[PDB]
Amino acid sequence: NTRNFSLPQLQNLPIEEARIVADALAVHATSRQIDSAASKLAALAEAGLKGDRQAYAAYQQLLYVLSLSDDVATAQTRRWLARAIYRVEERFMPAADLSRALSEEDFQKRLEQEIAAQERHPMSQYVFSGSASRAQLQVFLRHQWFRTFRLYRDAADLLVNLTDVDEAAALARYLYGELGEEDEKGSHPRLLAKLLEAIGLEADFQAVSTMPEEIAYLNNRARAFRHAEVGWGLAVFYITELVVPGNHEKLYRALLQAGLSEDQAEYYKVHISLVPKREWQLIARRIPDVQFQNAFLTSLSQHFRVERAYYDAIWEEMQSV
Amino acid sequence: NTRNFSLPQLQNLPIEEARIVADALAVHATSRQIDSAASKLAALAEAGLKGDRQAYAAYQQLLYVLSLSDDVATAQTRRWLARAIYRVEERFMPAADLSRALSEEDFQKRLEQEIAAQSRERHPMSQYVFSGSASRAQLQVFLRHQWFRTFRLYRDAADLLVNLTDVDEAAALARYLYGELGEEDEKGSHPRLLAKLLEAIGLEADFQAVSTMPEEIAYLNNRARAFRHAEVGWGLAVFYITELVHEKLYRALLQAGLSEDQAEYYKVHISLVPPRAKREWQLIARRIPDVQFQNAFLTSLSQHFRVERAYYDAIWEEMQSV
Ligand code: NI
Ligand code: NI
Repeated sequence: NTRNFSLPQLQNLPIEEARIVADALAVHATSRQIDSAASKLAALAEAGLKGDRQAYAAYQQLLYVLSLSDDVATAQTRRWLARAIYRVEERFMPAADLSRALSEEDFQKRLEQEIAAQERHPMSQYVFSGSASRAQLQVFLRHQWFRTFRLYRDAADLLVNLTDVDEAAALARYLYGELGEEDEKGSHPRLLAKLLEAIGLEADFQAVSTMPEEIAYLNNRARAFRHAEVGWGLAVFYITELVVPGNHEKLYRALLQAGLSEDQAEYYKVHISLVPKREWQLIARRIPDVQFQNAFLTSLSQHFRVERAYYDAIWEEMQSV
Repeated sequence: NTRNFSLPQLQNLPIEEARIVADALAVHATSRQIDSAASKLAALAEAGLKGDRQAYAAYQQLLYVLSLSDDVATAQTRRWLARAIYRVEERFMPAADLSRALSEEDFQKRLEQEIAAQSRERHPMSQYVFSGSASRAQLQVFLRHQWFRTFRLYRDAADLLVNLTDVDEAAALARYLYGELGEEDEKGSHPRLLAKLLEAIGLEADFQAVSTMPEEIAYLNNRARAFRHAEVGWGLAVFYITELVHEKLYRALLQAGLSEDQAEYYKVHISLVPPRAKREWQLIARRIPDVQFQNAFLTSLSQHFRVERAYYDAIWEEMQSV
């Protein structure tokens, strides 16, 4: 099916830029049609980020179609257009702006300070404790699907930009584990699908979010993993790998409490185990470079801002059911 | 070093078009500059493909810089410009042009015929090495070119992985990449294993290697194009002929004086599992009934063979000349 292909999604977006983008993605699009789309998308992002709420929603939805549709025929042009948007977004976000590199120590300290200081979101705590209702746990898991199901593709984009063969090898090991090792039935998306199904939810591999904060989270994560300055991607990769085994263990026990079997909750179990590291040298190697430090730190801050708004919205939805 | 970065490479190319390409790679390149570069590149490629031998050499040199340079900052714009060239190349290349899909039996027969016509095992380069006829110097020639084929093959496979939207299919390419990059130990990646072999015969294994052989450049440009193509039939064809369908070289190296450890690169690829038995074959088998897939696949295979033959011929001529 084609529900998450670019053209069906654009046909369903009742705004002027939808046809402009569709024309730019057509097989015989001209350079003028592509440039017009890029200009207009950049202008739209700028208005949104300046406070035009309709322009914000429109550019976010368009970026979601551009960056995350599954019709590979249009992927190169879609990513070309996404960059016109990313260039604007990156001008608006608070930048680390270091004139000189932090010491390996002040750098590692800044990371600890960001992390620890501001995972005990009141929602996580509610779920960890075993207090969530069926409907509330279903809300949580529907959103877990969106975060998990195509994470491996974002990691693959970083793999492509790691020119050093040993560094590519590290990402290839990550991907191999994430996709089930020798058995694709055990890929992490498929593990999570088994869990959703155990609690009466469908796990749609063509899922398209309608939650603004989830869209912004997925859009930011794809941007970060695809960025030509791999500091952006390494920041998201780092924080995900560091925090997952801990959250996933508490989620595992909460799910058992909820009446899921050990086999049904396997998704959360496997992360306690496989993720606790070798990938750290990718970061440690680059720490002396201030430009890597600026990208990494800026990316980390931006990730936290979008993640916080996303978790807040999930908590709100859970509270409303 | 920046020997395989785009701008240093363009500086070494006396071609007028090289100046306009370099300008399109600037941080603040305008749409006008990038579009002008794309038009000039497409016109150069077209002239070359219509028999202007200088234009042909020039566009291949430019494509090699665009598609295979290692400065990631310029990669997105470089690949955008490479596609302007690719569209021209695909327009001029001989194509399968099936109106109706072949049955799987007839598709298989055509593959068998194409492979038999290519007769890779009887190429003079191959026979010369298999027969123990190569001196140390001729062996070095052979291995310097093996390096170019091997050292970044995993990256072309990664491009295909990115274009496989089905999670099960991506999983298959991830298994391939894992094996190619040494599984749990990066010291055992296949490029590193080949590096060990080059060193054992007194050659440097340069991860920033830049070819000066026109036929090698054509071969690498084509392989990258095929594996990056949005129609995965193109990349599946090259994956098939490379990985689905070394022992003879392994034997020849041992009989020449190399140890099993030095020649490990060729041992790890020895297999007797038929192509249809490999799990990756299902990527192809699933798509066979689609005529658009067959056309991409058979076009890609035919083109790959033509560039591979010209390249092996060129290596053979170099080996005879040393
Ligand atoms: Ni996982
Ligand atoms: Ni290999």
